[PDB]
Amino acid sequence: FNKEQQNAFYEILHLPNLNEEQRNGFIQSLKDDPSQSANLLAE
Amino acid sequence: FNKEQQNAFYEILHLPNLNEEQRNGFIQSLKDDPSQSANLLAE
Amino acid sequence: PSVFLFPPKPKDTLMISRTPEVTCVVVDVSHEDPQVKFNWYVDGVQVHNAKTKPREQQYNSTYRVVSVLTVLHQNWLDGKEYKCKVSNKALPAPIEKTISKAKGQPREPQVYTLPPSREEMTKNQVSLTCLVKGFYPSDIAVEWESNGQPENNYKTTPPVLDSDGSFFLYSKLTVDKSRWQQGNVFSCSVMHEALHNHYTQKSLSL
Amino acid sequence: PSVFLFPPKPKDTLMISRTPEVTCVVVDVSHEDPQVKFNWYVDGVQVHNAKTKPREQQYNSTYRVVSVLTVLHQNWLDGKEYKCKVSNKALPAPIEKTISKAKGQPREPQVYTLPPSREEMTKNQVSLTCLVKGFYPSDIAVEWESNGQPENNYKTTPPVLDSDGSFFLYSKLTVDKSRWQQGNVFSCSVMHEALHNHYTQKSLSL
Ligand SMILES: *[C@@H]1O[C@H](CO[C@H]2O[C@H](C)[C@@H](O)[C@@H](O)[C@@H]2O)[C@@H](O[C@@H]2O[C@H](CO)[C@@H](O[C@@H]3O[C@H](CO[C@H]4O[C@H](CO)[C@@H](O)[C@H](O)[C@@H]4O[C@@H]4O[C@H](CO)[C@@H](O[C@@H]5O[C@H](CO)[C@H](O)[C@H](O)[C@H]5O)[C@H](O)[C@H]4NC(C)=O)[C@@H](O)[C@H](O[C@H]4O[C@H](CO)[C@@H](O)[C@H](O)[C@@H]4O[C@@H]4O[C@H](CO)[C@@H](O)[C@H](O)[C@H]4NC(C)=O)[C@@H]3O)[C@H](O)[C@H]2NC(C)=O)[C@H](O)[C@H]1NC(C)=O
Ligand SMILES: *[C@@H]1O[C@H](CO[C@H]2O[C@H](C)[C@@H](O)[C@@H](O)[C@@H]2O)[C@@H](O[C@@H]2O[C@H](CO)[C@@H](O[C@@H]3O[C@H](CO[C@H]4O[C@H](CO)[C@@H](O)[C@H](O)[C@@H]4O[C@@H]4O[C@H](CO)[C@@H](O[C@@H]5O[C@H](CO)[C@H](O)[C@H](O)[C@H]5O)[C@H](O)[C@H]4NC(C)=O)[C@@H](O)[C@H](O[C@H]4O[C@H](CO)[C@@H](O)[C@H](O)[C@@H]4O[C@@H]4O[C@H](CO)[C@@H](O)[C@H](O)[C@H]4NC(C)=O)[C@@H]3O)[C@H](O)[C@H]2NC(C)=O)[C@H](O)[C@H]1NC(C)=O
Repeated sequence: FNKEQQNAFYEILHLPNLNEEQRNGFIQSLKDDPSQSANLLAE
Repeated sequence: FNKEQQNAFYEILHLPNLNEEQRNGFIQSLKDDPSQSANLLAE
Repeated sequence: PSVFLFPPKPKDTLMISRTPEVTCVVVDVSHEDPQVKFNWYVDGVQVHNAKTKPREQQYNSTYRVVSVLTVLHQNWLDGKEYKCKVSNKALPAPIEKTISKAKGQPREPQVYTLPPSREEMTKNQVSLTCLVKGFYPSDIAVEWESNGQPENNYKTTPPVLDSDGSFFLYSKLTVDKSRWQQGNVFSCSVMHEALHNHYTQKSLSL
Repeated sequence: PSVFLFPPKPKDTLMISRTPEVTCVVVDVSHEDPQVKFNWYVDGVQVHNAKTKPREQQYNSTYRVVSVLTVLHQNWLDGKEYKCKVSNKALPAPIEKTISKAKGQPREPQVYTLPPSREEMTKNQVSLTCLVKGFYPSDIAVEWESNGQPENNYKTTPPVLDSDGSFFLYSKLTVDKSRWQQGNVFSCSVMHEALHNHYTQKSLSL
């Protein structure tokens, strides 16, 4: 814990319509660049 | 629990000078007749 | 085969009204060799029976054999060694097992009773907490009562070792918000060796 | 040989800043047959490595071999099956082991913070209590802070299942009587899946 990296992680994890790969992608880019950690949401 | 059977048990158990057999006797008679449970102490 | 050896229940060694038992549970033994001669020793001495009572069970694909040595309250509290030994012939060596209590020097438990939080009176069931701390050995028994009579509605946590080198626990009585608010008396009743008559009790009232 | 399979630490599956690992600990394997081909499956699919990392240990009189599959937070929280399989030739059958989490439907924990008892202010160390109740699954992580910074002085009880079909725990912060009396802020910080951002915090202040 620290950042909104996780706040962002949480959301993208609980995205109802963010289908599978669509989610996995967002979560992983979000491990890779916490900076970018704010980049969330498709549907 | 119930009675002074145990209150009596406690004491006779914590008798400093009530040597071994001297104690064991008192404790066992005290299981056998809770009625008599009040009969405690030598030394 | 494998020989486990269990202690008497702490309540049962504490209360003279109770009877403490040291249970030697072996699971295996086998057929063609069921002849497991239990051997019971107390401190040094063999106790013959000493009211040892093995009762045969027929399980799994194998046998589950248990002998229960009954203990003098005094002896276990004074920590003798309860040595169980299982014989046979399919078994090259006498499977030996020693129990006794802790060994430390008793420490008297601290029993404080804790009311529900105000944030929890927003629930219509509340929780009553008893903190029992700084005891030794881990061998304790807590129970709850309502007004003067048994409450079956409690959950006790396992003794867990504190920084102190003591043990502690919590016990949580869940009552109805109303049942608390009506200024009804609750109480936690703790039993441990280092207590006044192996017994104490502490009250929670609104 | 015998193959145990452990979960990721709940904190480590909860926090995206952390990395969850499923550890397959086998103790035996033997010499002349060390060739234990670990097989890692996730839901149905084999993961090859999926960054599987067995590191050899040389113990007892035998070998202690462990492979650590790293897990996606998401997958375990969505409960996939983490199936470990150990091969060999001294071993007639592939030793299979499945883990995943609980399976129930998450329940959000109730975090109330409880002050020391007045009878405990007669001690010059007091205790701070956090009750965390009615969660599911048992996979939780509580911690304490002082003013805003880590307190290392705490003991947490294991989650124990309540009447509810929920889990509960207590966590006990022992501070100095003075340290409490000076109106200093304390806080318990609970981490569980069913919390706002997998994280919450509740404060104890005089
Ligand atoms: C063939 O089948 C049988 C039976 O199988 C069942 O299931 C089948 C599917 C079915 O078909 C049937 O066959 C049958 O229904 C298999 O038997 C099982 O065998 C295993 C071992 O292989 C045993 O496991 C051990 O269990 C110990 C704990 O035992 C208690 O709990 C279990 C679970 O509830 C109970 O089953 C058991 O009966 C015990 O309950 C306690 O019993 C005593 C005596 O009755 C109670 O006494 C009280 O006494 C007072 C006296 O005043 C008073 O009278 C009370 O009223 C009495 O109740 C006591 O209260 C009970 N407890 C409770 C809570 O009620 C484990 O401790 C043991 O684990 C230790 O050893 C293993 C092996 O080395 C370690 O791996 C393990 O880590 C641990 O080691 C160390 O132990 C220390 C002590 O615990 C510990 O402090 C230390 O930390 C620890 N070390 C580490 C590193 O952790 C082990 O798990 C099963 O118990 C047994 N099942 C039964 C039903 O008996 C058989 O194997 C199978 N054959 C095969 C498969 O080939
Ligand atoms: C030859 O020697 C070796 C080693 O021996 C030592 O001692 C010698 C004297 C010395 O000379 C040396 O050889 C050496 O120092 C012997 O190996 C031992 O073998 C036994 C089995 O025979 C194993 O016992 C089992 O242990 C399980 C628990 O294991 C954890 O705890 C132990 C004790 O602390 C640790 O040793 C062990 O390493 C485990 O720690 C956990 O490890 C994981 C993985 O690293 C940690 O993972 C975290 O992962 C996250 C990921 O994000 C993160 O990265 C973290 O940082 C990581 O840490 C995890 O955190 C660790 N945990 C902690 C608290 O730190 C027991 O569960 C197991 O018991 C089950 O099975 C037996 C057998 O069936 C049952 O009898 C028993 O009842 C129980 O059954 C059921 O299990 C369920 C799951 O637990 C349970 O829910 C259920 O209730 C239960 N059923 C019942 C009825 O109760 C068993 O006790 C030893 O672990 C192993 N020792 C070592 C050091 O590895 C070898 O046997 C010997 N050969 C011989 C004698 O022939």
